[PDB]
Amino acid sequence: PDFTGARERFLAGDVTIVLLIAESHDAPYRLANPEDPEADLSDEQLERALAAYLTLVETLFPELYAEMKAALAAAKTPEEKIAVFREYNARFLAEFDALIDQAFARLKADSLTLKIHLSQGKGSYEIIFPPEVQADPERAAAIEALWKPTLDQLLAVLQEKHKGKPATTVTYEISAETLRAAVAALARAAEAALRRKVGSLESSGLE
Amino acid sequence: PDFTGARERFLAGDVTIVLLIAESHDAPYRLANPEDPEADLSDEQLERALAAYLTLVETLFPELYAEMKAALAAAKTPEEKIAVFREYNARFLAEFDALIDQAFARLKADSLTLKIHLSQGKGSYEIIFPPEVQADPERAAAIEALWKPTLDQLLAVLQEKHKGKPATTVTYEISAETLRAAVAALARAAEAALRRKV
Repeated sequence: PDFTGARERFLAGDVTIVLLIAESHDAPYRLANPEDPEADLSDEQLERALAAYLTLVETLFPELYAEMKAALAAAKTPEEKIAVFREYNARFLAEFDALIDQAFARLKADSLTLKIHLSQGKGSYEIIFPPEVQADPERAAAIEALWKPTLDQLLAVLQEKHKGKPATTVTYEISAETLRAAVAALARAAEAALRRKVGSLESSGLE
Repeated sequence: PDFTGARERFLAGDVTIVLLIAESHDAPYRLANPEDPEADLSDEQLERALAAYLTLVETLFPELYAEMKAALAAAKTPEEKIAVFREYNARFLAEFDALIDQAFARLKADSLTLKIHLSQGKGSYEIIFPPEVQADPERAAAIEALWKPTLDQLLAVLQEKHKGKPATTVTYEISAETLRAAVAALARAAEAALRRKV
């Protein structure tokens, strides 16, 4: 997958860039209790969410991520490193509050539904617009154009994930709220993965 | 008023989230006799308090909030409704006590002052630091960075509230003391509203 220009696509309304990173990592984000991710995910799933989260924060907050990477190098105790991480995690969540609202204001559509269809051969995608965008085909075209490169990358990723499997239909309900909820979930899981690594004989990491 | 990760940010020190909820409901919280909130507010402000309070419990303790919503629904006599409320209210006040302790452990500043300045046009804010953190520009910048997003939303809310008004300056005294007292004020007012409603 390719992430050149992710932030600008995201700001312009390509909120779906987010999904790509998650799926390019097979991360969990739509949890039953996205307040105890530790309660439901194996070491592998937690690490996978951690991977997707770290890629995403590098992509949306490169200066912030750079800053945290610096402090993290400076720290020496694994305790100092987890505390550094938690400190910048809250920063990331705040900045994301700003970026989400900006993106959706540019979309001029409060919610969309994205359906990915996977079968034996090539899949398809279907963007379900609300009545305000049903009544405005110009925007509808703009949204479709904006998402198309990343949406195609996403279909490829999902199809390689379901090789030789029965016909599956994924529905993503895309709104400001849901994007915020997913990012909070990956963040919780990322910290959980980190705490597990530090308490162990894997107390070393650079992720 | 919608966040990502409000709990995590609050634990990291973003106590200003609390103020946000309050103002975005125009809830009353610095009361004269905060032992008889019924005595000092009409039905409408008490309702604003109950609204803002429930927002707070859902935002910082979503699991607590769900548990209590279920229990309160299951109760059928209004007396039992008040009782479910009092129980989960004491649980919430405890959980918040712990939340405040960690928040301020990350702040490392035993009290702060926040000034919101509103004018004909756009406002500003100024965080008055205590002297040890005034002498600590790294701590200062970090607190300001973490708080800034919430501060911007709050300024927006206040600016819409003081539209077309003469230059006004709001000051918030922010400490574990003051936060605990405000949320307790909300709890008693919320119960008063509930006692009315059921």
